[PDB]
Amino acid sequence: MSLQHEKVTIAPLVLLSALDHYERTQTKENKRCVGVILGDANSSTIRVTNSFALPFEEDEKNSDVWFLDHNYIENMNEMCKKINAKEKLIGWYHSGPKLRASDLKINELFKKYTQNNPLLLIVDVKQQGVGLPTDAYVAIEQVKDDGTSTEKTFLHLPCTIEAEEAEEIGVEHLLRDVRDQAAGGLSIRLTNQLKSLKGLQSKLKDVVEYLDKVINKELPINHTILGKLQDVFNLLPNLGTPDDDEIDVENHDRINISNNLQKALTVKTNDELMVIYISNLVRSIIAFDDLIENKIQNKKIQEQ
Amino acid sequence: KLEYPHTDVSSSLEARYFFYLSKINAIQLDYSTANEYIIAAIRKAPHNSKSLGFLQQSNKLHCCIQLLMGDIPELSFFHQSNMQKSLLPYYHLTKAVKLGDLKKFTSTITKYKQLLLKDDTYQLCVRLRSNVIKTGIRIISLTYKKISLRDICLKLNLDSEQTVEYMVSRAIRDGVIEAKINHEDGFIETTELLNIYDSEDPQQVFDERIKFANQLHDEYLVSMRYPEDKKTQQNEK
Repeated sequence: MSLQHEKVTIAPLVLLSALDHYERTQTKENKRCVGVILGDANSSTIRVTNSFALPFEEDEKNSDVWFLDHNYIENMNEMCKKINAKEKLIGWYHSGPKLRASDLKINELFKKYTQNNPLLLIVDVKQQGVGLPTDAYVAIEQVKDDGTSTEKTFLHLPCTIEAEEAEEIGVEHLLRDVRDQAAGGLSIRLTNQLKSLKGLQSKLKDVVEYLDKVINKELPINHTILGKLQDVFNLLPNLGTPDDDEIDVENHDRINISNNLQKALTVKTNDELMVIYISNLVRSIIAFDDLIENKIQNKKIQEQ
Repeated sequence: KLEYPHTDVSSSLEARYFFYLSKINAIQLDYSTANEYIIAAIRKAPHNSKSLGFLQQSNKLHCCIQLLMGDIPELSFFHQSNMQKSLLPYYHLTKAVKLGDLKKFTSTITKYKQLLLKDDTYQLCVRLRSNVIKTGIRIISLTYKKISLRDICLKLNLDSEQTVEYMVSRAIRDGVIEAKINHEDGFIETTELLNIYDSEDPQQVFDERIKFANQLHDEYLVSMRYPEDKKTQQNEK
């Protein structure tokens, strides 16, 4: 037991494997690919190193019916310790994108192969999101506030793709595209800055909609969200304080340095111009010489 | 009409054109732009002794334009010019305007009335009569920040306390002296103190310098590859 899952690093091996595995069972139409994920666990950083399918069925008539083969999980463990003992079961991927309550009960099962709470790694294989190709959640059991019972629930814990070093080599090989976002030159980051504003703006739009549905359509108040929003209003920049004024002075400080640099280049660019005109000057003379030199050549043929 | 060509001309031609624009713009009371063309007219023009009329008359005209602004051309401009003999009237006017004396300005123009009439700089000088007063109170603004009305009248020999207020109002409308009068309280209080890196005005100054640098970055590029084309196309030894 430990509640340690604060950062989830994903190897790119896991996201492409989940892409294959969905298609090697051929699940569709809110049928799911449930397999295991292995890695290291019982630790502050989880590294999700590997993924495998398991036998699994998903019934659409009742979501409390699914199949799972237990004997498969025991036999796969024996094998993987021989390849690598740094690999152990750390929880399960689920194809998603929809998280359900019956998935808490699948969760309980996986809590009998790993000491830590199992990690349920939602990998969207349908590629509907333009960001989040990983969202990670861990089941924890806690008394929920506002007269509410003890609920078993899936809380979001930070995840990011970071890649192993051994993985990296192949990531470099398969990416031969120009990369619209890669953090390049002036050009690459002006495309980014625009992209970044529409990113945030849409994220902000979900918050508006959510809030409306709480008091219109009576969504359950989840006071965690609402607490975070109090701090949103409390970290708002307020104008007319000496801080904002110093920031406008700093925009001139920075543009000041940009101006000196721009002049310095104007001398390089003019240096290049000067140097071509010298070449062209010479070339006028060389072309003139050919005309004289012909006469000298013609005269020899006649003589000899 | 605005179709003057820069396409397949000489620089002398450009120098000629700019000189005419300066005269028109200066008398239509837009000295800022008249000055900016006359500096360019001199630059674009070749500098030689067969170019001496142009050089002499464009240096004369430029200085008349600075006095019209309220600026003083450099003393050093006149002394280190090797045309210092004919810039004898102009050394005198630049001095008369600086010192602010009304008496000196009248006296100087009376001699060199003819001299100024030749070069078409007499027209400028009629309005430099106005400009004497303005310079003299620019000195007063820089020395003294609070100065009673009477004290100004004693220095500058002005007739009444009411009169000098009218003159200062005209000037502070145009925003040169940048002062503000207190009529009731019987003083004039200079309001200039600058401190403008605290305003957003340096962003606008920076817009021009980047814009200026940009102008050369296009110009080199287009011209440079142009001679090279012919030379490869043509035979070589």
